Amino acid sequence: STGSATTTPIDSLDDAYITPVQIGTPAQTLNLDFDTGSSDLWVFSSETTASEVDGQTIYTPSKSTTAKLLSGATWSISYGDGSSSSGDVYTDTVSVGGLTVTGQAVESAKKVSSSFTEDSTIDGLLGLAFSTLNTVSPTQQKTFFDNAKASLDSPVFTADLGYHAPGTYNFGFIDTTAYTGSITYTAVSTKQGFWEWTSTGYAVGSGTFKSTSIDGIADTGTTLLYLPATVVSAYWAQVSGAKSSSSVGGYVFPCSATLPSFTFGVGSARIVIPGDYIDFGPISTGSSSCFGGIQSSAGIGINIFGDVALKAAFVVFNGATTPTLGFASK
Ligand SMILES: O=C(NC1CCCCC1)N[C@H]1[C@H](O)[C@@H](N2CCCCC2)[C@@H]2OC[C@H]1O2
Repeated sequence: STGSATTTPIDSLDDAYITPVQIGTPAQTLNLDFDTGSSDLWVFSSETTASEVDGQTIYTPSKSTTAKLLSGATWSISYGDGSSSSGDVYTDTVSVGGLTVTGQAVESAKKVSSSFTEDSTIDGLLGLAFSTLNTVSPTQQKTFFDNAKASLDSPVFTADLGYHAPGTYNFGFIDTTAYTGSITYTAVSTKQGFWEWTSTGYAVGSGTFKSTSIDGIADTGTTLLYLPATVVSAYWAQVSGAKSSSSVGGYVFPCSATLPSFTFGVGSARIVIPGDYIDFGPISTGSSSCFGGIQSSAGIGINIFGDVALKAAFVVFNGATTPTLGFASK
C-alpha cells in the first residue's frame, strides 16, 4: 500500500503545514500538523474544554462506529515552544492520502495550552518520530507510520514541503519525479527517539564550505532552522544591521535587507536554502525589523533542521530496520 497527501502552509510565512486526515467512520476530516519531531497523534475533540476550542475542527468519537475507548490510557505532552496538551485515548481507523490504519491510537485532547487554542488552523498533531517518544500511559502507543509500515510497499515516508506553497507527504514510495539529481542518504541515531543525523557542514551565501559535524534532528513540526551559535553568528554577520535581540527572542534583521543563502552538508552533497526562505517577516505588523529563519539552538540542547531547511529539499524518512535519512535537491 501507499498514501499521498498534500500539505498546505497555514499562513503566508509557512509557520506550519496542515495535512487533511480522515478519522473514524463515517470519516471526520481534521487538518493535522505532521511532526517528525514528536510521536503522538492528538486531536481537538468533543472532550476538549469548551473555552479552549476556538475555530478548530473537532473529532467526536461518539459519532464514529469504529471508535473504541482505550481504557485507562492517558497522554500528556509538552513541546519545545512551551505549548502542551493532554487527555485520553481512543483507537479508530485513520487514513492519510488513501493509506488506512485500523486501530490507530487517536489521542483526544481534554486540555490544550493557549497557543493551540489561539491557532484556529491546526486541529491537532500527527507524530512521525519514533514510537519510543509516544506519551501514552500505561501502554505506549505506535505512530501512524509505525502501524502502517509493514503494509507499505517500502517502509518509508517522504516530506516535500513547499516554499510559500503546498507540498506533499508520501507514504510507502519515493516519487522519483519530485526531486533533481540523486538522493544522498545519511545515518540516523534513534537513541533520543528522533530522526537524528549529522550534517557535514555549512556555507553562507557564496562563501567557502566549512566542514564541521553538526548533529541535529529532522523536524517538520518546527518552523525554523536552529543551529550552534557560532554558525548562526557567521550567517547573520553577512546581513547589514542584523542583530540578536533578547527582547524579541532571536536574530532580527532590517526588512530592507537581501538575505544570503545558507548551504548545509549531507555527506558529500549540498542543500542550498535560498535567502528568501530565511525571511519570517516583520516582528510585528508594520515593523521594519524582520525575524530571522536561522536561530541559535544554544538554549535548546539539540540542533533542529526544521521547515526552513527541510523545505529546500526532498527528504526521505527511511524506516527500514536500520533507519536512515535521505536528502535531494528539488
Ligand atoms: O515547539 C515546537 N518546536 C520547538 C520550537 C522552539 C525550539 C525547539 C523546538 N514545535 C511545535 C510548534 O511550535 C507548534 N506551532 C503551531 C503553530 C505555529 C507553527 C508551530 C506545533 O505544535 C507542536 C509543534 O508544532
